[PDB]
Amino acid sequence: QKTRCMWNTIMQMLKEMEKEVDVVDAVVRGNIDQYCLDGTNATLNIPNL
Amino acid sequence: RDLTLLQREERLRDLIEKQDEVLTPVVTSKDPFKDNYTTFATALDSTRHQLAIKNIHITGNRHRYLEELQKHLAITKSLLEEIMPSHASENAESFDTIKDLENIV
Amino acid sequence: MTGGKELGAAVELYERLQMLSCPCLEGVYLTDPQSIYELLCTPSSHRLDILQWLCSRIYPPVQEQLSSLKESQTDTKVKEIAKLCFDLMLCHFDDLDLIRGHASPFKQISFIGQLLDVIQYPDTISSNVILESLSHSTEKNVVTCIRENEELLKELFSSPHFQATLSPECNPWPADFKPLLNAEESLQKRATQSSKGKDMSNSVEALLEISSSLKALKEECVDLCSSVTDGDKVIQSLRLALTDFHQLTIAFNQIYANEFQEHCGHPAPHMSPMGPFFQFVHQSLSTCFKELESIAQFTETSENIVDVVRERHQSKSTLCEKMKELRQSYEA
Amino acid sequence: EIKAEINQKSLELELLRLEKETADITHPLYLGQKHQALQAMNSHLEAVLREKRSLRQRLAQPVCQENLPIEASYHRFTAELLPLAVNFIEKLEIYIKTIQTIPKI
Repeated sequence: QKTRCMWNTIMQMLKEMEKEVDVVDAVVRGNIDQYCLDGTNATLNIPNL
Repeated sequence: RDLTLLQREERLRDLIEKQDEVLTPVVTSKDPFKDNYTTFATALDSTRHQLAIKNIHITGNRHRYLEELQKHLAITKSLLEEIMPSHASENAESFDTIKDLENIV
Repeated sequence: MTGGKELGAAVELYERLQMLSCPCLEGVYLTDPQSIYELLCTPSSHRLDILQWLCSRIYPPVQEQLSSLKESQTDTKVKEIAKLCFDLMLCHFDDLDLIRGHASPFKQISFIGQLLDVIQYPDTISSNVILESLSHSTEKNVVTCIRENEELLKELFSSPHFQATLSPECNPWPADFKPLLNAEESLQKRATQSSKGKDMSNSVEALLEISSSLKALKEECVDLCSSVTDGDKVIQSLRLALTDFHQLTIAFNQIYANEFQEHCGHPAPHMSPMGPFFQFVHQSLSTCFKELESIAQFTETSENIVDVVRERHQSKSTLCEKMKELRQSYEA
Repeated sequence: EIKAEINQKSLELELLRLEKETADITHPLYLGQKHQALQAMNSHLEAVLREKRSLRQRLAQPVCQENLPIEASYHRFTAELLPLAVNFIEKLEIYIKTIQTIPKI
């Protein structure tokens, strides 16, 4: 029951941290700055109407 | 029976003690790692709550620019509310079923 | 229980009645042990006239005597059959109710077996010797049997074994079993206290319950019945992964306190409610974009199809012309 | 001889009851799942302990007043709405002809 309790204490931590993991991992493998509000190519042609 | 059951609880205790030695160190390291790591995670995520910008014209404080852009997106959503029919999705989904009908014909 | 041995022995006597060619079974094709048992064990004429045929097979001079006795003289047939079976050392002369069929079935079975035994089997069918004059056969057969019996008795009685057969004793048991076999007044109490026909039943009953329980536990424990033979490598890899997790956890706490915690003290950026508005305005403008693209496509495609089918009708002769020219050739 | 089959089946039922209860701490399936969870966390932390140089160089950048304060989930829709608005303003004289052909349908 002690070995079960220690396993549950650890395996519950890995599910407590389940958001914090891919939130830190998001900077280790990089879904950041991907989308940029870039006006440089926005050469809008306003129609006659 | 009894000599086979004893040999099963023998190996059960051997398989337990070989884990208990290694679980105990990990458990004594648990929450003082967790709470440092969660403090690090929320602080690190604050560095990504920050959209990049290139060659947009912006006037003064970034909240004051969002305040005026909000007053005009408060007309664009309100105009999609003046423009979207109850079947806009069914129409927008038919797009390529029409072209496959034409391709078959 | 009990009567299952009387049912089985009725089939033995009935198959032997067929082998010995009983005419009182001609067309009487029973295949049920209960009906076979009742044919041999119940009070019937069918059974009494079988007993008369068995008596006629063993002692033919009774066949004239019992055929002189009518249906209305059946309780006289019963007494001459009992009187014959007494002279033959099979029953008492007043054992009339064994002959009728009111005796216990094991007595009827044991009596019919002791009739069928004496009716020697037809093994060498000596076709002619069936009806040549019995009055010049019987005395020869008596003298030949007296001779066989004198030879057999004189050569049985010449054997040194001839008092041991008449007074038999046996002991397979060696010395290392005789302490048990002398313990009669203690161990024979157990051997008389067993309830046998009960004990046998409750033994199979418990074996079925424990077999059902063991089956159900194996139909639950299916994942544990999977042959994952590499258990020590899983335990070794698990122990390594715990040891490396503790090292990586300690390394993280050291690196946090020396390289992150100095910077983790920053206040977060105050958010704007604009995120959901950028999403809604993007998504509904994208649906409105696709809707009007699809209505344009629907009009273009609908008019294209209305031109393509027109050219298939009107371009040339046309398909619609040449197919009717071809058709009218085979209609002609 | 029936006793031999009873008692031998009882011993197998007892051994399988013991394995069934101990399974989370003895059986290689659940020990394998516990191993996979640790090995996944180790294959994250070994990469955090490498990329600590990048992680520190992002935490060392104070909240950027040249960026837009917006949650990362909304960054795509915020950036693409400029191209989408331009394309919709340019398609405007086409869409008005589509709405004038809705009466054909």
